[PDB]
Amino acid sequence: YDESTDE
Amino acid sequence: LGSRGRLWLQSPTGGPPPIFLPSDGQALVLGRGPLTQVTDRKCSRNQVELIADPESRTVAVKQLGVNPSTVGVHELKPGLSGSLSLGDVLYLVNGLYPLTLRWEELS
Repeated sequence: YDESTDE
Repeated sequence: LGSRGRLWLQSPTGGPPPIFLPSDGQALVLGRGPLTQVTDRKCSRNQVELIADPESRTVAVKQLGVNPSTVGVHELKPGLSGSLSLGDVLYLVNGLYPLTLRWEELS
């Protein structure tokens, strides 16, 4: 839930 | 069919519990998190902003995420908006993770 969004 | 009631989003079978929308006009942001239980990195943590209108039984959906949400048959882009009527589906990202708009009466 806390990861950076992909592209 | 029912003047007063609440608008909510239904997730697929065996999915997150009902996501009820503020009936007072306040915005509700949806995205990657415990409310939708989506862990897909392509989905933004702030994917869409929703504003409910209980009187018309519709929901305005503005895309905030980088990757495309789909509101009904209309694929959005960042800054653009679509509308949900009852039964319409919101695909959170890339044609995945559908949420269907439903109506709960009070009586």
